[PDB]
Amino acid sequence: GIFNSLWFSLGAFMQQGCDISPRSLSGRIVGGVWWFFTLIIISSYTANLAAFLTVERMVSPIESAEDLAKQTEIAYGTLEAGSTKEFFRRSKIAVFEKMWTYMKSAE
Amino acid sequence: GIFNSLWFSLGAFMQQGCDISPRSLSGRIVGGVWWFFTLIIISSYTANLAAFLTVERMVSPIESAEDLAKQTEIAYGTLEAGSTKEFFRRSKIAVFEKMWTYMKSAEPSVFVRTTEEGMIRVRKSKGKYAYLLESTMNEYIEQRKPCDTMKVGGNLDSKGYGIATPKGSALRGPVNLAVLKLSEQGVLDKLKSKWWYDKGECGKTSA
Amino acid sequence: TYIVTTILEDPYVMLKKNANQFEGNDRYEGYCVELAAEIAKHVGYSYRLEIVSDGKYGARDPDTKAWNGMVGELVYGRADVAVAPLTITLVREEVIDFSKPFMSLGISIMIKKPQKSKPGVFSF
Amino acid sequence: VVVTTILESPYVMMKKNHEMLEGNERYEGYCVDLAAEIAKHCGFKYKLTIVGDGKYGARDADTKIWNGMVGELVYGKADIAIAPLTITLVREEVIDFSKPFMSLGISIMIKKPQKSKPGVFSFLDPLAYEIWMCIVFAYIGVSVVLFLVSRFSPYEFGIFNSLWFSLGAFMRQGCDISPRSLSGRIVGGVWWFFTLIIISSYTANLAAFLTVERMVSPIESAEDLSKQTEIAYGTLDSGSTKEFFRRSKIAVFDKMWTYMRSAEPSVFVRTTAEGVARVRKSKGKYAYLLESTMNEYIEQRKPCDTMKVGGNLDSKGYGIATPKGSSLGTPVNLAVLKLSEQGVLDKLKNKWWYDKGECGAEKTSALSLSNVAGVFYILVGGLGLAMLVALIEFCYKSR
Ligand SMILES: NS(=O)(=O)c1cc2c(cc1Cl)N[C@H]([C@H]1C[C@H]3C=C[C@@H]1C3)NS2(=O)=O
Ligand SMILES: NS(=O)(=O)c1cc2c(cc1Cl)N[C@H]([C@H]1C[C@H]3C=C[C@@H]1C3)NS2(=O)=O
Repeated sequence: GIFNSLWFSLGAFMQQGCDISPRSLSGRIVGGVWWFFTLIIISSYTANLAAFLTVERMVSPIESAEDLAKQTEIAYGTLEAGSTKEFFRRSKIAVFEKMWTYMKSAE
Repeated sequence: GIFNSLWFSLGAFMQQGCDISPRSLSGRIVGGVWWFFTLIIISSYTANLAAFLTVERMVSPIESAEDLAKQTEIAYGTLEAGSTKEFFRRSKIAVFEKMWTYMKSAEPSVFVRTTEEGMIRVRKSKGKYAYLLESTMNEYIEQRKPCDTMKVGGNLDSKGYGIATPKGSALRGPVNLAVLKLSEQGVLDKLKSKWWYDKGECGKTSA
Repeated sequence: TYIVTTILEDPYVMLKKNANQFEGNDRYEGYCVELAAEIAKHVGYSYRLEIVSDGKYGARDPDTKAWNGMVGELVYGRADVAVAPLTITLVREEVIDFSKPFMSLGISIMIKKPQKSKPGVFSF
Repeated sequence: VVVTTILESPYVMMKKNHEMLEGNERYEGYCVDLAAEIAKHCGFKYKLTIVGDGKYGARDADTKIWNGMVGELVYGKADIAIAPLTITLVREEVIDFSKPFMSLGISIMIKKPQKSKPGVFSFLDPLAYEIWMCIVFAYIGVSVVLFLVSRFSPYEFGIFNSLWFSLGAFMRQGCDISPRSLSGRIVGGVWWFFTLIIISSYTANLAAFLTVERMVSPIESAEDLSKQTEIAYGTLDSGSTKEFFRRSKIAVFDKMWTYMRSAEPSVFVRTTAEGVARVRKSKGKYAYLLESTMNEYIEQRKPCDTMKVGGNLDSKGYGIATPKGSSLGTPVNLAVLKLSEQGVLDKLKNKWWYDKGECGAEKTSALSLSNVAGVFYILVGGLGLAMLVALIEFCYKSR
């Protein structure tokens, strides 16, 4: 009937059993193709769920000072009239020198 | 019976169906605990199979020259009486200086006499030895049977061979023009392709 | 005539399997040998295949200040030209004329490839 | 002396504050860094001049005149030259040269074809078609074997119900019938084991093959490119690439040079940026043949709307030039040897290239419907087929 048809279709999408099965050719085609569809979809869902559960936390691209300085799309600066500004003024390392050059003049 | 019992137990381990099911309590306990066991085992197998299929290839710890030098458990040296040895003698970079200091005095002599000698030395060693060599002969022999040698890392520096000639010789200009003509024509590429690739002694997502 | 210094290394200079049967320049067949043949055809100069007795490459010791190997034969007049693998560099170029390159190269690391267990039939 | 540059990037990068600078500090680049590094070891005065013609030496057949870069050195207008200048015989027959300080080669350049979404029938990729064919014929063989076993050795299992059972067991959905004999139960058991293994192998890594997108280039290489004619390729005008194709004697290069020469309009171009713009304003109908260095530099720079296909057709090396007979030829040669021995060249090349790569300097995301539409199409086709078949059977049994 229709009630049992819905029951069977649902019992095959969840991969559980089915107290009945189609007996004619024209119902068996439908059953088989529905089984193929649910196999594909359920395997996809399960795999992508596995992927989501072990999903790495958002790794921001600002992890390093060198990376934070090369990322000119994000502007950066040091507090003015402070000891940190003085340090970057006298900073001699490559990354600090480049950051100081970038921050010397920016609007 | 026993035949159907085996059939049912097998039909529940493969997660397929079962034309029958236990009807008493004492068979239902067994059925349920067997279902729990097969669930655990099959899930474990499937997950670890997924892991194996997307298994990363063996990443040798000799990827970098600095790593290959810090790994003193593996000895390394440069061919003696050669230009590479001279380069490492005059090498000024930190990694090269450290490698040169390590290779200056080591027993047995990390240096070698001939290229075949170094090849066999690395061959016999159970991975406890490393060797420095030009990027042409290395590939050529890595292509030759036995193919038990394998290059790791990339070229450390770019250089080139050359058709030498006595200083003040009269065959200097002609040879330069000759090599230029031979390089412009595909003759030289043809030679290299024929006598390096035509031999072929041995040999994340993917279907 | 021309005297040529080859280091006899695989595959730049190779001795023909019929070494005893073969004789002369035709006896030797290597990439260096074929290059020598091609360049000679380009210029037309007689030459005789030869190999350095010392079996060494350019290495000028500090104490003696003497060149050995193919470069040694070249500097002292023993060898006329050197069509062989010879890494062109500064100290060597300071004494001997280099023509323009004919092959790029680089130093590299070699290791005994660990055996990887190829999945057998029953890898599942 | 006088140092001449080509005003070509990244070898000549005009400084951003061009207004407030003059002299050797006008512009920046790898070429200027090398010029300073060599002036350190050579002790020769130089001026950062630029050639007026803005092009490299070419030898016209009729006038037999060197133009631009080579003309300056040959005709005394220049004393030295430091630039991305390519060596070659004809150019070397007129001026002394130095040793190479870079490796390169003629390379192709095109516009990045868009990322082709995994097409319909992407759910078969996880398994190679060989395995799919073996699976089909094993599903046939098992059902045939079960039919034979049951019919001729009974305790029903025809062929139709046998195929039904085998299919149901392959998809983990059991059926209403199970074999009752030993000879059918062995078949069922091996079928269950086989399907378990295959499904566990397939299921695993199935989102990737439904989500991964791989770009397919139209021009695989020079041979494939020259075989076709729908897409037009071009090259710089009055340069080493034109001279290389002109003197070519190889069949592919001969036909390629014939096609480029006999193509209207002229595929050629006055300057590199012109070719860049042409490929980036041609809907992927233009392919430009430039070196392997500029190509990579462009690839690393935004918007990164281009890519390199194939491998270098030939390696040439650059080289510092010098007028024939100039006393400066030897010291510059030894200087470049020394710098190569030092890490100056490798350091400069590694730093300048990939210094500011905007693009690229994977995540798991849900499945869109575009990725899994094929199975919906297949389902709907199956339903239509089932209704058609039932109507056919209905009419047939009516008669
Ligand atoms: N195929 S390859 O990389 O080994 C290679 C490498 C080189 C070749 C030719 C080949 Cl086939 N010739 C060039 C020379 C040709 C002319 C141009 C540079 C020199 C002079 N040098 S190279 O860059 O060292
Ligand atoms: N940056 S690179 O790998 O392309 C590269 C390539 C080359 C460099 C230096 C660098 Cl950094 N110098 C060599 C020269 C140096 C001496 C050795 C060969 C020539 C002469 N030619 S090269 O092989 O063309």
